Amino acid sequence: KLRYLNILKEKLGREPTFVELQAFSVMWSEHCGYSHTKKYIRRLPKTGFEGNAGVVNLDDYYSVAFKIESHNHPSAIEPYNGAATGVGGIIRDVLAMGARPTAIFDSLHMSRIIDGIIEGIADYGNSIGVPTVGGELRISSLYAHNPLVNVLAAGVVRNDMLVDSKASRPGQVIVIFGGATGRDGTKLSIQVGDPFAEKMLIEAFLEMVEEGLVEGAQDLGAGGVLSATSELVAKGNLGAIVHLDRVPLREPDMEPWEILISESQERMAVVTSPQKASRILEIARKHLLFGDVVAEVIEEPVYRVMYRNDLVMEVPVQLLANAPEEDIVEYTPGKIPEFKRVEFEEVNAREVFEQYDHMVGTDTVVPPGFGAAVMRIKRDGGYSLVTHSRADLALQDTYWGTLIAVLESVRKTLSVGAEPLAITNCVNYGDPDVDPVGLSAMMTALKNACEFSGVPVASGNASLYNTYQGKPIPPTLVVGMLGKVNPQKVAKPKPSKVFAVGWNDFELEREKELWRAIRKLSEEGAFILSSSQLLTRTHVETFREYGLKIEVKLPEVRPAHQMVLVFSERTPVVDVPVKEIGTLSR
Ligand SMILES: [Cl-]
Repeated sequence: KLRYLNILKEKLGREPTFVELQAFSVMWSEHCGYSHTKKYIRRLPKTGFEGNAGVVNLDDYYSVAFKIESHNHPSAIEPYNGAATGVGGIIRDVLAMGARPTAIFDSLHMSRIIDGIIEGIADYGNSIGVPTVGGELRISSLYAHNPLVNVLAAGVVRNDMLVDSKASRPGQVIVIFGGATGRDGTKLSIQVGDPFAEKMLIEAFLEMVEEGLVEGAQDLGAGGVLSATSELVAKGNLGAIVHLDRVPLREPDMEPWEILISESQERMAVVTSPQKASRILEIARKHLLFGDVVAEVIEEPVYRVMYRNDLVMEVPVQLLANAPEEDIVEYTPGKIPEFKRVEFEEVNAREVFEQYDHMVGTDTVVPPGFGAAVMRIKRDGGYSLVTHSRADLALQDTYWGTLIAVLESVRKTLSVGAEPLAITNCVNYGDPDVDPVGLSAMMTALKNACEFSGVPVASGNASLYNTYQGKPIPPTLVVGMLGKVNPQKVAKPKPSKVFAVGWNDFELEREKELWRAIRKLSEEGAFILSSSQLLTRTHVETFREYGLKIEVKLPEVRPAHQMVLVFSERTPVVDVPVKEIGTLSR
């Protein structure tokens, strides 16, 4: 950071003040500034045509707002609060895009079932009234001191009511509303989320939106007021004057820097016209929340922080918003290596959560235990959500392991009859200074798999420096794929014959032929499982919900394969290999 401090100093052309030291230590942290990934992110094919990240057109009438976020570091320190607060943060993120958060999909990676993590997510999810539609849960001792908590949230928003994630013109104002601001953010880095407040924050924000009051928005998370306001105006090439004496407080004797940087939970930034502001506060008050007009959007691209008439801070806004950028490494993929089988156990999400009185996937077209969460929006309209990763492969080869994870997310989406629309991604990695090439290999694999598949990146998250005594975690890119599907066309499991369709090993040049085979068979109403292990206990237990028994002879499969299980009355006719292996009956 001494390097960064020297950059800051050159840019300001003087010693930074106490407040600038605090402000930049947040904004230029890897968590906020993305110094090691920004360049890699610029090389990702992204969803242009969408005027905000995370929001993807579905049928011209509805979009889906979705994003995945990590909460690894808090969760290692306090599993329960870390996980619960993780859920609360990603809900606010989706909300800010203008969507009623309506679906949660968890991606958990741990040495063990950490009760506090499963319970923190369950309890919070139960209290906010937002359903868990699925979970990917992987168990490996390689994760013992660094559990990964990735949470994906989604919701539907009218195309005629999208919320911008920027300020738009000088003279707009910014309202901060929701929970009051305390001294929040080792145990000092843990915050206590409360779902009851966030539940009121959802209703109040959606009410504001409906009235036409929200002209832009951003959730408060890391960095608090500073992050939200600097970024709103930085994205619109504007400035802000922030009046800290106006933030509603929970502890009155806070110093201005403490108000600026507090990471108190359940807060929202709303950009509006100054004449709409008293109605916004009217609504927040009605919903038992705290609110005030806090910043003025200005034309000069300066970030000026006030406490009453006291200048707290003034810097160029684009200095805060653009952390120093670390050079990329050019990564060159060699041949696909042979993979070993590495011990990663899968846990049934529905089984694990059921113990904390928490349902998974109840309002879905088909159970997510079969591989993808399918949601009904209208009679002939819906979407799908898939969360997938292959850290067991990325361990051995980071590029190919990562690329396959993406390709397999496509298989899963096609398997329910859905067409891939977009990816949200969570990069979970160790130390990029120690190991630059691993990060490079991940980012390039994401870049090339998006290219190979035609599926763009909509949103994402990077969590770096996941280590214990310098031992890095397995490089884990969590892929969350959005797909489009007619729920009327989704196959349910039926008494049928089972076939292994494809090849027991992997060659990139035949993946698209498998996809074409899945598509064809899906169009004809076949039920299709696509899983690394081919068939799992989760599959078996899910079939029992339908009163069905599987008796199969599974083909021997490599750690990376190009096979799926197709359930149909008669033999699949496809330009891919087909072997009859058993039955599904009763
Ligand atoms: Cl710094």
